[PDB]
Amino acid sequence: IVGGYTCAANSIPYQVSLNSGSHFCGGSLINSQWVVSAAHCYKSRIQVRLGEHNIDVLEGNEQFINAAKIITHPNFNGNTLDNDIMLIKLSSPATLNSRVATVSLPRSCAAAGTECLISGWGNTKSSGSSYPSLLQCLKAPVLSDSSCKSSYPGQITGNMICVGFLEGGKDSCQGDSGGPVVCNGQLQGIVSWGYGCAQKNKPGVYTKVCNYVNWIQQTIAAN
Amino acid sequence: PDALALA
Ligand SMILES: [Ca+2]
Repeated sequence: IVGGYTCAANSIPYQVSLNSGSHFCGGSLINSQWVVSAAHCYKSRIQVRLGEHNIDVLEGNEQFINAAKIITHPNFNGNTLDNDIMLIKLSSPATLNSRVATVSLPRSCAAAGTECLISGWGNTKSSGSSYPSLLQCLKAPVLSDSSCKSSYPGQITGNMICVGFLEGGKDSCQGDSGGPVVCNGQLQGIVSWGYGCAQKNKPGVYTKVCNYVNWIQQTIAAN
Repeated sequence: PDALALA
């Protein structure tokens, strides 16, 4: 996250870290047994780390559970990043408490201008690399279709929304991928792609979760 | 660090 702030410890209880020797992507807990992330974060073996704040130190509230099943969307397109969504089933249920909780799925898509909260442990520098140990937060609005499509001509599908600032300086970056965008208590976006990070006129592009509730539900019921 | 595999 570029141009964010350090989140209060355990103030984003649905945030998870996907680990394969080290942190590589974020995710969101939507059920005690299921985590939603981005398909381009796919890896064969994944350990899901809940209850994290400082990923470099054991604090005592963590629950590390390995992924039992990893299901990428059947229509994910690696070229366009359409349908950039993946579901991970935990080998054992997470225990829900003050530090580990689920985030609601959207009841409807969000209005333009809706204030959201984005979080992750991705790169924090606009020039160079710097991965934080402490979870970062960023408040950003959902941009209209117009501003989103004018920013990326012919590259925005109906399964994508832009969230951020056209002036740059504030955005999600590498390492935040798969992470949550929560607006009014509902998971509206998944960190997906963009042209770089925090560049002017190039806001982050996110998977539009409100189109996938049926797929999520059907998949969880089937597995 | 802490918790293991299998799987
Ligand atoms: Ca920790």
